[PDB]
Amino acid sequence: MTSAIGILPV
Amino acid sequence: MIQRTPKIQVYSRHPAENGKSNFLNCYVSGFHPSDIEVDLLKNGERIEKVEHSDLSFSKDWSFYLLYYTEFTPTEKDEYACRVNHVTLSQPKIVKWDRDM
Amino acid sequence: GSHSMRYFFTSVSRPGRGEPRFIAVGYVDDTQFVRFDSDAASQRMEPRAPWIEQEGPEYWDGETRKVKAHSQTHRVDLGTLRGYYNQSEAGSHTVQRMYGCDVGSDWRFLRGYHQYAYDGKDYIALKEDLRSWTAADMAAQTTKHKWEAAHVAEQLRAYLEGTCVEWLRRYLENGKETLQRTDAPKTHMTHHAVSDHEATLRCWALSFYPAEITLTWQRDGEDQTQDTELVETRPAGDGTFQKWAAVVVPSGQEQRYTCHVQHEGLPKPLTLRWEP
Repeated sequence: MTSAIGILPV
Repeated sequence: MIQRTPKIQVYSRHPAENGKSNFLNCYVSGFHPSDIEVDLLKNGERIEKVEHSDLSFSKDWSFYLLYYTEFTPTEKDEYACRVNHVTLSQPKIVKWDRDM
Repeated sequence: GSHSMRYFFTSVSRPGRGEPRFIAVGYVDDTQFVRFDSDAASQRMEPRAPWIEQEGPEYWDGETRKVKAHSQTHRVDLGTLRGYYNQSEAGSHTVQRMYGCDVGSDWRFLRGYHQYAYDGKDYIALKEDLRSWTAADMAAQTTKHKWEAAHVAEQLRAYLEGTCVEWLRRYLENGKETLQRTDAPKTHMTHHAVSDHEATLRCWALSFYPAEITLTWQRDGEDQTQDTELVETRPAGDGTFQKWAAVVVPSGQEQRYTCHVQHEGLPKPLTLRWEP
């Protein structure tokens, strides 16, 4: 499944 | 930004037999940016009922897509794939060759 | 033996034409299982395989929620990157993101990845140790610092070594019929004249899974990789793959040449030879 964490804007 | 031009292959799902049921594929890969026109042709006219895979990319960040349509090949009928991209001054047509 | 999961995300800006395009897709090994595509009607994450359709209704809601978030993040990213590179409002631009994980035959974590691109070129990526970044340039060193301060590495290492692997192992057992079995090539060889005194020998591999395959040509049991022609491996559109390798030769010499296939599914390697 995709990730709820660590997908932050650059 | 880097423009990379598409590699194109036209081919069927199974080995063609005249008057038998098959799919015709056009695989465009290796290209960037993502905005691409792809049309399958029968005797040089758009086949409307065409479908395509969901856009995805390779280790090198270049895009690839499969376009396909049900067909029944025959002796005289001539199938092609026409591609426009930002890197091609004019659309590129690639004929279907039964033996490729 | 080994296996993997990969998610792929693309956004493209449409500068005078509104909201960014966004598409995500995920694969286990070479088999696609889901998609989301901003520009389609439903606006949900959709199933793309039979073995995943069984999953509960809270699977889709969460996956949908989460992916719209990745989306609003890529959307903000497009505005920040235009800012960082001082590019005009006029032009269309692209972010891509890729992440996932691999396992061994023992099904235990092997490695993970997380890579980010702007306008088709490496921007920032996570190193093999899972603790540090490789930043492509000065704009991206600004991002590297923001992610060092928000501990993004640790946050992704915890998804990668934990959630990614567990849910891969899951999908493997649920789609075992289609994901663990490995179709060996139906191989065949063609012959065509290309003039008076030359001939093409094409070696064909069809109907195989997974994609990893190797085709080579030998002259009297000696490799010769120039005067060959090898096409990119291509999907058949029904789960399986196809590939060919050719070589142009002198007329009358066809049995000097041999084709060699290597594939996971074949136990010995195969050798082919023009006879028919």
